Amino acid sequence: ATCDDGRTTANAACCILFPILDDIQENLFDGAQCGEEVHESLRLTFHDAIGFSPTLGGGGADGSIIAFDTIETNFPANAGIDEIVSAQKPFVAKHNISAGDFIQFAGAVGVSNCPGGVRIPFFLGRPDAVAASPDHLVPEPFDSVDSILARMGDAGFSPVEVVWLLASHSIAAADKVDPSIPGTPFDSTPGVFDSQFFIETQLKGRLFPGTADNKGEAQSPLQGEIRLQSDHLLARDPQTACEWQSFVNNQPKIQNRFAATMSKMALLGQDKTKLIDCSDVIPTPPALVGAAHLPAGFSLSDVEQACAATPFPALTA
Ligand code: HEM
Ligand SMILES: [Ca+2]
Ligand SMILES: [Ca+2]
Repeated sequence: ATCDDGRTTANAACCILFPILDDIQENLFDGAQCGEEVHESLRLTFHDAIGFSPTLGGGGADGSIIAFDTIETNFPANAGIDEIVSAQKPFVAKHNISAGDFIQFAGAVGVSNCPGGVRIPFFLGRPDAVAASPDHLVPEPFDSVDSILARMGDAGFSPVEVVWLLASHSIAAADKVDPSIPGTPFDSTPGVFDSQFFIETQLKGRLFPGTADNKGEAQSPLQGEIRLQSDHLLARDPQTACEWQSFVNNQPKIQNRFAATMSKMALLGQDKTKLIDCSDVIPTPPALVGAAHLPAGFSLSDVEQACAATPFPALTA
């Protein structure tokens, strides 16, 4: 189909997305940058979608975190999410897509601005949310591996798929974990969707980048980096460690797994056969240019190798 401005998409119902695309690139993502707003919108896709529990309810990826923000932003795990909820809500009011569609569309458009990134499959037509998420469904950085895996498992994600989704932390920072140092990233390249997160989490903890007593925070291997206790443990746990290491210097696998598992997450609570495929509306991400590396001056002796099956790859630094 050819839309009114002459841009093309496989399914005509998708044409309504193009003015929305233009609006968010300019006015949500500050001229299509891979910065804070993109990172925040990617975090939002998960805090919306993970509100899904067979036994308790919640409609998963349904826009409930905006529609019922009064409720959901009261949950402690949603700390700091109010900012991006407030930024996104006028876009939803202005345009004519559901909040659930908008959150996933904005997260996919956002990721597409990041070098190394992917086009996450995107489906149009989610109905408005009809219920708030139950409380206590969002993993916390101070939860054990067992508890995180059980929560993620309850929502339909195997332990490997939890590792796959956590590629998100390659383009990510913390403001609330240590409020003395807001915007400290999880990896050395928060504007690049790459394997640095999986490399650098495997390093020995050395210091705290701000204060030393924060709940959910592990020692970081670098002054300019923050480490979550959850990432620290998952990189090291027998359940997830070999999969975590499998991503190191393996950008093709990161791309494939992250796109597929993000699509599954975007569709929690939904039925893709009732929706319209609009994946071709997502912009083409830039590619990587620079090779995966240990931080300069670090070596293999700094890595806490946790995969018995396979030695940590030999990377230069
Ligand atoms: C599975 C267990 C997870 C835990 C314990 C966890 C924990 C966290 C924490 C503590 C922060 C920092 C919040 C702050 O202090 O500002 C964060 C940020 C972030 N999270 Fe995760 N997360 C998990 C999974 C995910 C998943 C599955 C996604 C996929 C979309 C994701 C995407 C992000 C992104 C992109 C940020 C950066 C936000 C920003 O820079 O504005 N996380 N997460
Ligand atoms: Ca939801
Ligand atoms: Ca990165």
